[PDB]
Amino acid sequence: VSASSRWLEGIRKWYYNAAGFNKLGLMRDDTIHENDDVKEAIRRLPENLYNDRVFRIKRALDLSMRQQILPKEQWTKYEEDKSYLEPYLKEVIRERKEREEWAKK
Amino acid sequence: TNIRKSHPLMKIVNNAFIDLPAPSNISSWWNFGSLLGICLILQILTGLFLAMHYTSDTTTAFSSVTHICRDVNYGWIIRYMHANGASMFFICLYMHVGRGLYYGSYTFLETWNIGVILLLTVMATAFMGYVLPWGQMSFWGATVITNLLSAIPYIGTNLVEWIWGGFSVDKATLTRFFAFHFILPFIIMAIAMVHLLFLHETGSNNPTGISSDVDKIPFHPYYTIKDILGALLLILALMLLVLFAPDLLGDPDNYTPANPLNTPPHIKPEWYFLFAYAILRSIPNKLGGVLALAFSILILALIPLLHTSKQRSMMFRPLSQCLFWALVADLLTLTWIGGQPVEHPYITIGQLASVLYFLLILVLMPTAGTIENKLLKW
Amino acid sequence: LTRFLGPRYRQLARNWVPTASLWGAVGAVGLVWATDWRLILDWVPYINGKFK
Amino acid sequence: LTRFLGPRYRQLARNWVPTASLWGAVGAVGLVWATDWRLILDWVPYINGKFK
Amino acid sequence: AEPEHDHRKRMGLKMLLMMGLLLPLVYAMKRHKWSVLKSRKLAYRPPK
Amino acid sequence: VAPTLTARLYSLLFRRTSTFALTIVVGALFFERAFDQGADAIYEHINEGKLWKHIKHKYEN
Amino acid sequence: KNLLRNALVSHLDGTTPVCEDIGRSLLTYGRRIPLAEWESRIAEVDARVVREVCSKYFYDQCPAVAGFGPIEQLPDYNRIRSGMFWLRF
Ligand SMILES: CCCCCCCCCCCCCCCCCC(=O)OC[C@H](COP(=O)(O)OCCN)OC(=O)CCCCCCCCCCCCC
Ligand SMILES: CCCCCCCCCCCCCC(=O)OC[C@H](COP(=O)([O-])OCC[N+](C)(C)C)OC(=O)CCCCCCCCCCCCC
Ligand code: HEM
Ligand code: HEM
Ligand SMILES: CO/C=C(/C(=O)OC)c1ccccc1Oc1cc(Oc2ccccc2C#N)ncn1
Ligand SMILES: CCCCCC(=O)OC[C@H](COP(=O)([O-])OCCN)OC(=O)CCCCC
Ligand SMILES: CCCCCC(=O)OC[C@H](COP(=O)([O-])OCCN)OC(=O)CCCCC
Ligand SMILES: CCCCCC(=O)OC[C@H](COP(=O)([O-])OCCN)OC(=O)CCCCC
Repeated sequence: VSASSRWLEGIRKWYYNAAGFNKLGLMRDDTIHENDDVKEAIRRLPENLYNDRVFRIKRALDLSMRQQILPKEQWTKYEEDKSYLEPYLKEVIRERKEREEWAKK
Repeated sequence: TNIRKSHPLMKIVNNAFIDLPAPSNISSWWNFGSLLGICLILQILTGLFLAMHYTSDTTTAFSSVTHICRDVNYGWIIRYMHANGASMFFICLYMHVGRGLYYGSYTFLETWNIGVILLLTVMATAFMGYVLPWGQMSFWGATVITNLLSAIPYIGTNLVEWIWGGFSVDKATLTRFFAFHFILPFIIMAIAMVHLLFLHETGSNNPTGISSDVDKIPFHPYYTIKDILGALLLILALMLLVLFAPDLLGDPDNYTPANPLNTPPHIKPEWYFLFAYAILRSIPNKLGGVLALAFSILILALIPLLHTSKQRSMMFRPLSQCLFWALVADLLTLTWIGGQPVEHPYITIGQLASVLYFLLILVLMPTAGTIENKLLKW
Repeated sequence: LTRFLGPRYRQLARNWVPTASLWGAVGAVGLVWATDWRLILDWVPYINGKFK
Repeated sequence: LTRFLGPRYRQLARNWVPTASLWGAVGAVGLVWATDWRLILDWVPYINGKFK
Repeated sequence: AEPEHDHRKRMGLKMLLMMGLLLPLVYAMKRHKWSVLKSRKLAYRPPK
Repeated sequence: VAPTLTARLYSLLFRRTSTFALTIVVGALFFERAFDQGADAIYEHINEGKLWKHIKHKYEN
Repeated sequence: KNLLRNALVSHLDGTTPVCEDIGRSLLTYGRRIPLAEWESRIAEVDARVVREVCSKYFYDQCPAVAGFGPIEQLPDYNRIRSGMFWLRF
């Protein structure tokens, strides 16, 4: 909305390209560490997003073997990074928080 | 059906070294698991063959070692393999641990904490081995370290005199260190089997920190040949030290017999203890030095509790990578300071590096993982 | 970390305090007996067989 | 004990005799080489480097 | 102080020569087996 | 042109695992003498006149 | 050999199998190989022929493998390639 929020977004795009998982074709939610909440969220993904996640991880592990990366044209653009897992993970956490609040009574 | 899979004995070897699903992308930093296994075996064979000629008595402990390098057939090659094999053991241990910090393998709690126990028992093993030749540094290294236990409140002296078997490092201390130096490597090997028991429950991590169940390969032939190649490089590194520079890592004082009266000028440990020797001398207080000296290694058991990043491996975390190499360079600073006298400006540098060590592990590196989470918006 | 802050978790602490206090006495008396700790044992009536 | 006495079991022995004879040569030559057995090695042309 | 001086250097020479042979041959065996993986190609064909 | 040497080495020695082993154990026998003979010749040449076997003839009797 | 003799005669039973054998053979063999000739070539086979002939095409040869379905447990190609020879032989 203002010039300063474009600088916060500017450094986020810098850190994104510095993190470098976009160089392997991955997305941000492909790189998340699998705890119990994350495992449930992945379990709830529809068939198409699960199969897409599996191939990107498979392709990135194949690149990591060869110590290679994709061409720059095929890197994951910061503007196009889809948080496909966050709505599922937010709901799994919300349910656990409810179970943990009933356990207090 | 298949004999390799159904026999009670071969199925354990098969499900550990042959048909084990391993990640397709583990790098050279995963070779140090097997190399540690080789070093442990290598130290036991040479260690045993030295015990066929070594005697654990002060009147002949120094000369029995001399008797090996001069009169015993290929005794000199067996000894320097043992002394340098210990150093290669600690090279591999530090690569092995550093691989676990960088790539997040410590999230395997049971595997990691048993690793910490393996690090402590290997350190205790080498510490007692260095006493056995009974040189100058063998005696005075044992004196300055065991005296630290007297700083424990209300049971200090009673505990030190019990470990000594007297009132100082003496005949009784030399003999039991040989017995303990003998028993421990087998206790180590058993704990290394439990180290693998908990590992195979989950399989290996990989450089990305992402699960590799979608892309696994059998351990044979891909990682049997890769560990063989890595083992061949290990023999190159060992034999270069044994056949061209067997006295590079050792101290010349240990070629002088023990002398409780005459003290050498500079009492320095082997290179793989200098970082902790520096942390000891940088703390003025005595009891505070022991706690910091023990906390320098027990801090590894706290790393899983201090993990803040939503990502497992540092591969995708630049701000944590810089702090990781700040920990290595800071440890390379403590190593350097440890082999230098306690004088200006090394006193101040050793104190700064000591605080930077615990500050990097407890405060800075956890804070970086949180900053990295915010930059990715989670 | 803050899962265990509520009425039920304080009730559980209440129920196990008599037990946890007894295991501390078992550990304490077991430590004094195992080591022959004379600081505490000298005050017990029948185990004064020291003859300083 | 007498299960393995028949035409087929004699055919199997025939097929593995060339192999079993070669593993015996591998074991024999491997034993002479490993121990530097001079009784056999002294007759080989190039390994006569003994200088008795 | 080091009567073994000359003999270890003679051994050291043989160790360097054997390593100069064995290291690239063993490296070649590693690459030979791994070539199955290093040149593998993947394709994703999901139903649409 | 007949098939290459590596082709005749395979069919004649390496196809059977038993002959593949017999080739290795026989190749190990001649390699040891040829390598120890040659390697020692390099060590003594680099250290000419310094080893005991060079100054040995001076103290015969 | 007996399975093959039965297979060969059972297949050439009917006008359409025989018409196929005639047409295909003239393109491939340039002639019709009589059944009595197939019996001569079958009767020539013995255990030595099978050992020599199978080794000529199977032993220590690179196979072409094709897989489809739930094939996570399908062995790696190197392991398959190692199954084409025996270390005991
Ligand atoms: C406690 C004991 C103290 C004793 C002090 C000993 C003195 C230390 C001497 C320093 C030697 C340094 C070794 C060489 C370092 C090479 C690093 C490298 O090549 O580059 C960075 C590498 C990047 O690789 P990524 O996996 O991130 O992505 C790859 C995609 N192509 O990232 C990596 O590969 C890093 C993997 C981890 C290496 C571990 C080395 C540090 C050893 C001490 C750690 C002790 C921790 C308590
Ligand atoms: C008491 C006296 C006894 C003395 C006996 C002496 C015997 C000497 C050895 C001879 C046995 C050879 C067996 C053999 O040849 O079969 C092993 C295997 C085959 O090879 P292949 O797969 O080509 O198949 C072969 C396919 N064909 C046959 C169609 C070509 O050989 C390999 O694969 C493995 C080779 C790699 C060598 C490194 C292993 C050592 C461990 C690590 C060392 C470093 C750190 C400790
Ligand atoms: C005698 C000492 C040790 C031996 C022989 C040993 C051996 C091994 C082996 C063979 C592996 C599997 C292969 C590999 O990951 O390289 C492994 C994995 C591992 N070790 Fe150790 N280890 C020892 C001590 C330690 C120590 C001191 C630590 C850390 C404090 C540790 C932590 C780990 C971890 C976390 C893994 C899993 C790594 C991964 O999956 O990426 N171990 N070890
Ligand atoms: C993890 C395994 C081991 C490590 C790290 C280790 C380490 C060491 C070191 C560094 C020394 C000092 C050598 C010197 O300065 O000359 C030593 C001495 C010695 N060790 Fe070990 N050792 C191990 C296993 C063993 C075993 C299993 C035995 C007995 C079977 C053994 C027997 C000896 C003997 C007799 C000496 C005195 C001879 C000498 O000083 O060379 N070692 N050890
Ligand atoms: C018996 O003395 C052995 C020594 C050695 O370096 O052995 C390999 C030694 C020599 C001179 C001075 C001290 C020596 O021993 C030691 C021992 C030592 O042990 C530890 C290592 C890491 C963490 C804590 C300790 C302790 N305590 N830390 C530093 N020096
Ligand atoms: C964990 C190892 C402890 C080793 C203690 C030891 O060996 O015994 C010392 C004293 C002896 O009793 P005291 O009345 O003479 O007292 C004399 C005091 N020096 O016993 C104690 O006081 C026990 C103290 C327990 C603290 C952990
Ligand atoms: C199983 C343990 C065998 C130990 C044999 C030993 O150590 O070596 C002795 C001889 C030496 O070769 P030689 O030509 O001097 O011969 C001198 C004869 N004494 O080598 C042999 O002759 C090998 C014999 C193998 C028989 C099982
Ligand atoms: C004393 C000699 C012992 C011989 C055992 C042997 O070589 O093991 C088999 C493999 C190669 O054969 P394969 O796995 O293709 O199986 C073929 C199936 N037909 O070789 C290796 O790569 C294994 C590494 C062994 C390290 C000790």
